[PDB]
Amino acid sequence: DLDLAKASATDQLKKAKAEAQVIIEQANKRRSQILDEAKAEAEQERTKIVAQ
Amino acid sequence: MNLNATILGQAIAFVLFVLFAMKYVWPPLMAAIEKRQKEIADGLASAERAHK
Repeated sequence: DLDLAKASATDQLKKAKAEAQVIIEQANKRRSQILDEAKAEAEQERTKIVAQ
Repeated sequence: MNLNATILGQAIAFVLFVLFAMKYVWPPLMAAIEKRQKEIADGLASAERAHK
């Protein structure tokens, strides 16, 4: 049982690792997404002011 | 009944059975139990760390 549990404790650590990375990956993706939507909107509003 | 030199001879017959036991019976028999008890105790130690 103690051998099996040691073999179990690596899996939980490994999945915590990989899922931490997928989470931070999606959060970085969302940052690189919203910071791009920001540019797309800001330039449109700049052109709207100069058109005003 | 009658006291007899048998009382002396039984002292000779007695002591040797003490020494042969002390040397060649008792420690070898104590080990047989205590080693198994140690194995079961370390079994409990493994059971502890198994969930810890």
